[PDB]
Amino acid sequence: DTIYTAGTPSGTSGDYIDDELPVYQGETTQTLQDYLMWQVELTPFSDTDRAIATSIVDAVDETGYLTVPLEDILESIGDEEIDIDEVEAVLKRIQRFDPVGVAAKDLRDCLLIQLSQFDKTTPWLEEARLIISDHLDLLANHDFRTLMRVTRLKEDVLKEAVNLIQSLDPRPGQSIQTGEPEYVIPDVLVRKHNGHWTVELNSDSIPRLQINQHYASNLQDAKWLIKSLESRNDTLLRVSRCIVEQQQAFFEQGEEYMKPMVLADIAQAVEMHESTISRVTTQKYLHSPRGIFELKYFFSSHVNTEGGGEASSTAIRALVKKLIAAENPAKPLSDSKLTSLLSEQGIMVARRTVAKYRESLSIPPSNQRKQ
Amino acid sequence: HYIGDLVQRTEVELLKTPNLGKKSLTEIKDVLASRGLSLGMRLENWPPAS
Amino acid sequence: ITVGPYLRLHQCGLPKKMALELFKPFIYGKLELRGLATTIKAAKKMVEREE
Repeated sequence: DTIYTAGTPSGTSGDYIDDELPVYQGETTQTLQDYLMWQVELTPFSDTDRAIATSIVDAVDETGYLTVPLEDILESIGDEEIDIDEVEAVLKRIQRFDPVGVAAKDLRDCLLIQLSQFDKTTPWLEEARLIISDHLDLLANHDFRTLMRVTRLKEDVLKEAVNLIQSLDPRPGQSIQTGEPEYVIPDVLVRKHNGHWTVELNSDSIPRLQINQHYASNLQDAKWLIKSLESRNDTLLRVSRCIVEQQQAFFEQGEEYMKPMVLADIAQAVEMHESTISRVTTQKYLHSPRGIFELKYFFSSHVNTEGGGEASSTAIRALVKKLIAAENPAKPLSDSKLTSLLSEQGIMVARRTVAKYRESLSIPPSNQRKQ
Repeated sequence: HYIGDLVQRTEVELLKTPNLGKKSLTEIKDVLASRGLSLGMRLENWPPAS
Repeated sequence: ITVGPYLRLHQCGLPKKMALELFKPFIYGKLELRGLATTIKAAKKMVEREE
């Protein structure tokens, strides 16, 4: 029960003229495909070219890359006289629309398409063209040495060519993006006072409906909805409070202090069917000083503890992250060494499990992290 | 002899060009579309007297 | 609307910032016709920059 000491006003008048607002209709928007089709219409194609262009633009993703191979498109046309070279010509024509480089098969194609539209006066263009055309994995893997051998070029020219490479656009289709992203309103709040975490539902999201009972059946049915809503929010609050009580240590000391709890614990604690617990916690979030977390985030698997008990997979992931974050660049830690290092604190996880956790956290293996 | 004259030619006109098979026409369309052009444009006051 | 006392009976005075917006596709066609813009996007950019 506090008052927000700062905020943003809403741009509108407090009172509206008494006439009723018109029914909501909507408003059209321009996505990438709409722009591409608009440019297609104003382009001197034939009829078959226009059909192939429609089929191609249909299969362009949000980033502007062509998701299907050309065989799918030529099959989708449904004609037999049309060959694959016509599809190639139409695709090459489409790839030069605005933004330049859209509908590209892969990154190499996009970069080459963008590079082909420069002027010859550019200081280092042929070097960049050759590097993209032939030796790309060398630039990605940060070799900088065998690339010097193959290119037969000194340091300065290669550095400038790489500077030109990192000046292009790898996602040309995201210039025309969505207007404004959505945001989620939290359902419950967990504050702390008296050394304890208080749990309370969002007041700004829970109004009390006016009871329409004066014309009095219908009154009893209306009260049934009230009782159902009461029971629903009571169940939500009880489940959230029990979950917060179980995971007290995490709320204080952050990660590496969760407990391996499953739906059975909640079902036995609140005396309810586990299906109801699964139903109520789906697509609902809680706001903590640490962030916003889905109500189902605290359930996970476990691993055996040598001294006794179990360790949350979230704690293992956090420990792996913190161990990797403080490794030596000269000799990055490997999976077996990581397992050996963690097998001193009672953590007993197989090498396969460590690999799965590392893949989940999206960290490159040791050989790609060496400096 | 110039890019403009080739550009102004429509596809139906070049289809009926003798000794010019459809493969060559598709290749010409490919090389034009690579640079951002197409067959069937229309320009006024051509040639530019040069 | 203001008063123009110099106009002839069949004439009206139009601001050019309005005329640029109203007559835009005609401008696109005229720009493409004389070769100043080989593609639609080039003409759109040229009109946006107000060259």
